[PDB]
Amino acid sequence: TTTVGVIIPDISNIFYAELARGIEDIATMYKYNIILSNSDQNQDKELHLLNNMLGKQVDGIIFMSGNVTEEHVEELKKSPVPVVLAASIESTNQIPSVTIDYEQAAFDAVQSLIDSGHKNIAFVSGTLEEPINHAKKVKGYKRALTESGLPVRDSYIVEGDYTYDSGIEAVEKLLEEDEKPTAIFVGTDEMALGVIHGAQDRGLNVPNDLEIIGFDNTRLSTMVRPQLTSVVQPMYDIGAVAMRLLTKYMNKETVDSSIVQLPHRIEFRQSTK
Amino acid sequence: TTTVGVIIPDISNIFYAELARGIEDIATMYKYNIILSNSDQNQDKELHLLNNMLGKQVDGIIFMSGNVTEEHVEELKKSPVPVVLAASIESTNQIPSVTIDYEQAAFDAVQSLIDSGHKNIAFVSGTLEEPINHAKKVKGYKRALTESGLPVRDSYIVEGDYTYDSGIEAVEKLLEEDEKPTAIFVGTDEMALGVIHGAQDRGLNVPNDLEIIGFDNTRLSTMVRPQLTSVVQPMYDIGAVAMRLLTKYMNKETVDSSIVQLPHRIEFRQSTK
Repeated sequence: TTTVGVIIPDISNIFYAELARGIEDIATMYKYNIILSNSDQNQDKELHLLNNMLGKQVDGIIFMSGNVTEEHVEELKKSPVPVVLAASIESTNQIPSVTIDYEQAAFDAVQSLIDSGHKNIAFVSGTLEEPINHAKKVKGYKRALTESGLPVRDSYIVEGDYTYDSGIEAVEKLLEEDEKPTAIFVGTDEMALGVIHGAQDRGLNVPNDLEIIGFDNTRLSTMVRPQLTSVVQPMYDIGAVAMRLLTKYMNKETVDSSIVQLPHRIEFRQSTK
Repeated sequence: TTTVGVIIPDISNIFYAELARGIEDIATMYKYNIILSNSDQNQDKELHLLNNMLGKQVDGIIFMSGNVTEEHVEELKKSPVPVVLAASIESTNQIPSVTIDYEQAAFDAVQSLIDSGHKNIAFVSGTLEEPINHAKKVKGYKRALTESGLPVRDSYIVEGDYTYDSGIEAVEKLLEEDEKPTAIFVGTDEMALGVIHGAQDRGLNVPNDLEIIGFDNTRLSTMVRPQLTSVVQPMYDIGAVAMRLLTKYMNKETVDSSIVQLPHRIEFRQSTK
């Protein structure tokens, strides 16, 4: 029989949680047995999980993390069993990875903010260190302002950390600036509920005083008020392809396209005029 | 070396994830390895999973579920490695467990409302089939009422399904009652969070208009406006004390008690007075 192993950053964190559920759902389709494991997002535990999973002998690994290092693409290269990344980037493009066009998405995201007539837009993203941010999402966000004749302010990109509280912190200062960012884009639902509450905890009204678009599209996007607009990341699908992609790599077959991208979109809601 | 394996019903369920994410914090202290599993909250996929944990020679098992039936103890009563329950109940008391006095916790909560004045307290509970509700949770709420000489109105106990939406349906259903509740006690942070929203979307204000009390004290409790007043459940302790017992059982040593209960408390927030 076959038992695949998934490994994520925060078993709690709604996104990896939901995503993980999907794999469960999809594994019950195939007749696979899922094995989860946490890394709290520190390479060591990640790299050692590559060893704990093998020692617990599992057919394939569905790796997950907002940061894949040089040592990963390397240590993982000789990994005993097949492995495909899920919803995660790997700048070297050597590792199999099924995801979305984060870069483009960030763009749809702020082109509509301009469709609305917003001129100076701000950006609250996770830790700039990680790849998805500094080289995919920030870019898409500049793609727009730059292409759509609009000064790329530097004070309009704020250092985040994925904490609802952190989110709250970003908007405090974004409101400090002489210019009032009448439209913020936040690369995460978690932080969005932070931004939304922050501007409200201070008196501003969303979306009549400050638009807000987030990422992931999680249950958290319908649990705010105004319900939040999130870029939709095809959860079930990502997990869905990622699984048959692996099934292929475990059947020692050939993968024509190893780095697959799925289509994204933007669900609009009461958090935007 | 020692790999303890925990079985959770819904890896997304903010509470169970928030608990299992803490177990792992207890994991590093005790030097153990954690392998997470998922049953999806339903029967069939639990006997099975339990069988998959046994084949991986894990040194022990920490189980979590919405309901533990006769069918269940039947196999956990004769299982390879040891097993202990966490924030979960089983009527017979055959198998171990570390929990809190739910009935009393419910009681305490609604009482708090009673001591505020409220004479009309509604209770939005999760699945009634599950004994942690119809046997404890409700049992408690009704008690607190009868005891303060307040009537127990059949129509004031609305059942949900743990989702944020059933929370919304619940308030909506309740606010149509000829005699409207002044305070609601919701059996879950998710639902409670949905309850406020429903109420708020209908023009009511929390707390001033409707007063509501959650349960679990997850992270959601501070990701809403107003911040939810919830019944605190000692996340860590439940994790630690359970590992203590398991360790005793794995090292095959005599345990002073098989069923343990931990003290609860209430984190009064802005969602109430």
